[PDB]
Amino acid sequence: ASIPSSASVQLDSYNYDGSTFSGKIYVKNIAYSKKVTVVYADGSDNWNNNGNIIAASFSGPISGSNYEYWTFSASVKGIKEFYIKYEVSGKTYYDNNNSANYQVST
Ligand SMILES: OC[C@H]1O[C@H](OC[C@H]2O[C@H](OC[C@H]3O[C@H](O)[C@H](O)[C@@H](O)[C@@H]3O)[C@H](O)[C@@H](O)[C@@H]2O)[C@H](O)[C@@H](O)[C@@H]1O
Repeated sequence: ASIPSSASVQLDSYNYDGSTFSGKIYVKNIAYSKKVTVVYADGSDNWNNNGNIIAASFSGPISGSNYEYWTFSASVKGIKEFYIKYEVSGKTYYDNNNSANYQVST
């Protein structure tokens, strides 16, 4: 969970308190306009054809790097796992934990 050397996007930290799912993401500043979303499987591990979606927003700079921070926070009915989807300059990038996805306990 460091400022990456080359990864296009990298989840840093996340929390789920029973209702609110939130976190912070390193995002390479490839171009100005960006869409950063969190796509998740619900409490029964249902990915629902990528239809469970939270929009992240720009949080702040990481000066001296080529990265910036984005954050998210939203209510969910339940969550077992998720990945980050990042669209910028006409291409899609993922942090899906090298295909394992990121897990939420319980
Ligand atoms: O709907 C309004 C929108 O406005 C802010 O978002 C700004 C901006 O955030 C992303 O871009 C990052 C970009 O923002 C600043 O201008 C910095 O100067 C840049 O260095 C930095 O790269 C996004 O890609 C843009 O489309 C967006 O306009 C709020 O932060 C948003 O929450 C809010 O939705």
